Amino acid sequence: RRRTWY
Amino acid sequence: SHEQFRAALQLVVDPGDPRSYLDNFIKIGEGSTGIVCIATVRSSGKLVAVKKMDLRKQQRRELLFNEVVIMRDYQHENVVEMYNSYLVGDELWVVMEFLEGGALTDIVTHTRMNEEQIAAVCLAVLQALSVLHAQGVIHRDIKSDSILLTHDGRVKLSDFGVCAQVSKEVPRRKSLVGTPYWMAPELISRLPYGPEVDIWSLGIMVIEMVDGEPPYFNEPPLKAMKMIRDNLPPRLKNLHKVSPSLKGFLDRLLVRDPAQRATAAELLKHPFLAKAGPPASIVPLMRQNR
Repeated sequence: RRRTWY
Repeated sequence: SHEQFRAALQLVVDPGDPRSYLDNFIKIGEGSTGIVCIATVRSSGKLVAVKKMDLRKQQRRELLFNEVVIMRDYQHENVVEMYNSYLVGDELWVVMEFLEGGALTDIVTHTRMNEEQIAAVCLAVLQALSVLHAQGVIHRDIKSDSILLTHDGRVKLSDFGVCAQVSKEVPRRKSLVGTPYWMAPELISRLPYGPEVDIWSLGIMVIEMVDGEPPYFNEPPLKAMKMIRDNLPPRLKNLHKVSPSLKGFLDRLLVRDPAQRATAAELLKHPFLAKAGPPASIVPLMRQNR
């Protein structure tokens, strides 16, 4: 998965 | 409280609504923060990009201010230029430079790059990073998706949505931020960290450029992070497919100890970057040319 975290 | 934050954003953004001068919004892209569209400037026929971010849909709403700080203060040849910011209903819109060559991701997943091309990209990214780091700005989300190209093969860093600043008074950051597979071990280990994390992330992007994927990409995100934190530096799938010069370069990037990892300014002097070709060498890799 190519999704960012905060 | 959403209304509270809209009001806050309004005092910081440009007045007005860009819809008054923009036609033909077409969605081209995505992220965690929101969507990216192409729009036509009515009077000129020129194309710009418009980043739209719904205020209600952010994990950390206060990070939307990053977009404005970078616009106001940190413009550079290898950094996507932002023109204006607006509050449009419940969304922040950033009107910015359109990079028509698309993202490095589409290249990485569809062709093989030679070392002249890899070095060109690394040098462009490192020129950006050394200037950003020298001013205390850490990107925190370096990966091929964050690297955009012009049609004539120029390479620009984008998506500063999760960036942060260090200084004498705030020497380190602590937030868990980024994309699992690209995250530095010290950041995953929840240690205080600085600009070094971008250097690790670039190393993972070198592996992307060689293998087409970051390490442990077939593992669940949470398992991948664990392996990044616990195990020795991740290796290339195909070590015979890199020159010793490229291997020497990557060895300076994928160092577990942040204090031993090379800095962006040091890396600009690495022999491997001597192989970097002109922007023109990147051009054939793009979808419209393959």
